Amino acid sequence: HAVSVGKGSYATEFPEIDFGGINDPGFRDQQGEPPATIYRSDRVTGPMQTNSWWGSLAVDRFSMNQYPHPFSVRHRAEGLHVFYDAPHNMVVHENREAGTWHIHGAIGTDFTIKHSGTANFEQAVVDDYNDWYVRGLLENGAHQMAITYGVGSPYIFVEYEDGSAVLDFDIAPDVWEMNGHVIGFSTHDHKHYAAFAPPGQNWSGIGSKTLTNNADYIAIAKLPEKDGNMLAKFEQYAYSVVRDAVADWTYDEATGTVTTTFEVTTEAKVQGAPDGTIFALYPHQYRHLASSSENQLLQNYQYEIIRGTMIGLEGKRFTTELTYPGVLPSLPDLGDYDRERLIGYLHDATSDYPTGSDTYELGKYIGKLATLAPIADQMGEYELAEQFRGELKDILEDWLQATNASGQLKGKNLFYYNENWGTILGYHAAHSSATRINDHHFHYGYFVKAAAEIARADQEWAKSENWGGMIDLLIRDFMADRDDDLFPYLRMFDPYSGNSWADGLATFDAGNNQESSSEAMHAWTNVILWAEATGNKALRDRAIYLYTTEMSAINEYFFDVHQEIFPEEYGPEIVTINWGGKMDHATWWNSGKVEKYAINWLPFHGGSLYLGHHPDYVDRAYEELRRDIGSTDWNLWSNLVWMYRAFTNPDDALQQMEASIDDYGLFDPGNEKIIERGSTKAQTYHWIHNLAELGRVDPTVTANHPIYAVFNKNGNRTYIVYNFSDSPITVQFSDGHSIQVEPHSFNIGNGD
Repeated sequence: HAVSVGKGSYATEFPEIDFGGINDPGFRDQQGEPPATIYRSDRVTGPMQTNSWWGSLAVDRFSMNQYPHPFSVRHRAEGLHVFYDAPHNMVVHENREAGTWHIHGAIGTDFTIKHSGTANFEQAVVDDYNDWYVRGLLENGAHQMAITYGVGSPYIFVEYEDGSAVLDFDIAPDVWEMNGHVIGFSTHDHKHYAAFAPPGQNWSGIGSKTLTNNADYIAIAKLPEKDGNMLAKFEQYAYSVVRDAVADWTYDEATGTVTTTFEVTTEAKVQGAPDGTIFALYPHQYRHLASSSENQLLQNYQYEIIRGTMIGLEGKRFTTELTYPGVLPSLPDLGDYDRERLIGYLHDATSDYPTGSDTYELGKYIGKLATLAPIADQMGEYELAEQFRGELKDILEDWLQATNASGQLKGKNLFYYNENWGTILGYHAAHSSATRINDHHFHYGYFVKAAAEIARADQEWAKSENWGGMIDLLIRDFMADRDDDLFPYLRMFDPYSGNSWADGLATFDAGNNQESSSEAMHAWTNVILWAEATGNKALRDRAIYLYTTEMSAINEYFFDVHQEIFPEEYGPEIVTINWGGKMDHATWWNSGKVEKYAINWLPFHGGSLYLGHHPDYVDRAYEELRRDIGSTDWNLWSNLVWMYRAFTNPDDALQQMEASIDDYGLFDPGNEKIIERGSTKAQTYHWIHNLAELGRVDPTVTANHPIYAVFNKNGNRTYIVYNFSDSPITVQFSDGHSIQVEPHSFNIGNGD
């Protein structure tokens, strides 16, 4: 059975897969479904949230190791293990022959939070969650322990049924402050914590390995320092348990400002407890803190974690402000290229084909075609552009239908709605996109790219009663709004951490991870273009919110542009994979040197200009990679490096491109030395030459519409706008400049 959505459809029964003769158990196991068992209480109904920092709690019987910074925690039969990575736990390791580096801590236990009545819970389940906290529930009949925690919370809130509190240590802690019902303590290795019980419920066991308390409520805090004034501050909010937490945003189109307010609602566990908490802010938040939140900062309240320094802030809410910088549907026709040569490369691209039947490889191919089409238009090759768009339509009109000619479900090239979790899965699948609900933004982002390029030339096709409904459905899978009947809220995105998490299950002792931040940014860019093309303001603004917030996380945790987060002894100028608990210069497959950088640059598209906002970073990263290679003889993906290099030095990029671009003949799946397989010569040539004429990205200038870019070459500014509207528009830039744009066109460099 299947459900119609305009001219398309999706499957509601798991299809009989067409393996196409392939016997490899790997490929066949990829054509499955996500886990049947979900560890959630009957309070958690509707589409299950995935791609979370906390997801292992939902998937494994207890949990794996999690990073509600500043803590790490894990659920066990015996209770909740709590740990903090102090500097003596932190390490930086290099494997020279592998070309990898690892910044990590340890899987230890500072202490265990336990229930007086049982050390043998049956399971731990998700009993509730919000935008960034979760409520874990350890269950053993009448015995329950409910633990509320989250990223950015220096508290762990503990609620007991049919028992009371126990804190268990391997080595007896130093209780340096005993206020009866509040204690300040330190581990044998000098890690400072506190525990809070209601007044009159005093702690026993002081001086021993086990601290007990008769209360049915306690809180644990990580203290920034061994300091009784801090303890007194933590005491004020220790009885205010977080029940709701919401990240509300606005996009002000006139200024480009994306404003996000993070707000909790708490429940008082003693008389008079304030409605509020103490937040621990990550760098990407506090570097952008609103003026009106500055007075809530607790200045000396600092935690060192993998993502650098966190700082304390008290109250009900705080606000961040970021600047959306615009995106483009593509670069315009402004380069000093040889036009017959670019036309030749466009014709050469007709030899390209997908190197796989799965959603990722197929996605890469349709991203390639979608990128060529507007370049072909610019060169006056409208037939060729139309050929590319036609191929896009045939592929999409296939994948977006679940049923064949006879009305039966297909065995491949279809989407299926898994009801158990509430997600759209594509078959053929790869990289655990269906078995783990991984990488939906990475894969489906390319499908939206394909659709946005079709919509730019053909609004009729993109209507919801036609093929638009199924495109809006894919988008909803990976970035649904609130109260969506089929999907959880913003699946991929962690509003507090500021980045997308790529693994649907998060069953790793380093928490969740994200490798290709650029493929995430690509997904958000394409939803912006799709939504602008189809007149969907609400959807567009949400993708703007995501593009802009994720940008802020990328610049800190992947690039460290400010040079404050990576340890000094860390050699690379990039982190490739960010986890909850660690950072890797490494890829998910066995790769060489360029790939461990370029996996956070690709693919290149009209939303990629964010990569050039920090020219010194771009120089610094390129120079480090060049030093490690020993030359400009790139081990793989040379064109991606040339393209990146053009952000700060297009002459040098031009020189490397001329020397080697034509070593590559026509498309060869087995050789990505020069041209990465999701990329083309045409794209490479068009991009570098455009950058050579335009100069540098100028993020200091904004516009009062969202599809634009500003460049600066030695003080001379080029302003670029694309107009998706049927009517002309006028665009005001923040430096006083004003331009007029005709319908369905760029303001300059439309080509022919």
